[PDB]
Amino acid sequence: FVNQHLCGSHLVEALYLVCGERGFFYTPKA
Amino acid sequence: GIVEQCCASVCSLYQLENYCN
Ligand SMILES: [Cu+2]
Repeated sequence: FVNQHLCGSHLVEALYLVCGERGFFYTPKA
Repeated sequence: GIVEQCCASVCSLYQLENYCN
């Protein structure tokens, strides 16, 4: 696998692919 | 955090696994 530059919605897509049915939390900074 | 690192820098799929439930 390779390193990733992922901003905005592209990071959400990556988390979805990585976690699948386990689900995930998307937790940006304040 | 990860949202920030992945965008301002880079991150790996293995680092993202840390956010799965
Ligand atoms: Cu885009």
